[PDB]
Amino acid sequence: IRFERNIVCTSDLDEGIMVVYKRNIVAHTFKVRVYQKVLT
Amino acid sequence: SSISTVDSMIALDIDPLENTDFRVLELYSQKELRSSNVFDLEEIMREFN
Repeated sequence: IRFERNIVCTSDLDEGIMVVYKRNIVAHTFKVRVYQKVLT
Repeated sequence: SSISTVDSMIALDIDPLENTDFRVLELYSQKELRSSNVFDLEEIMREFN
C-alpha cells in the first residue's frame, strides 16, 4: 500500500458565409388575349 | 512584502449562457401565399359578377 502519482489530468468547426434560397411558389403570370363576338 | 504568495485557487469560472431572443421567421409572406394558386376565388367571383 504505497501512494503514487496515478492521477494524470490532460486538457470553430467551420466558419463561413451562408445564403439560403427557398423554393419559389409564385405562379407564372402572363398576358392572354381573348377575341370573341357577341350576337344578340 | 516582496516574498510573494501562492495562488492555490483552481479557477472554475463558467460563463453564463447568453440570452437569445428567437426570431419569428417567416418563409413566405401572405402575398406569395395568395399568389401561389392557379385559381383565385375572389377573381373568379368578381369576373362572374
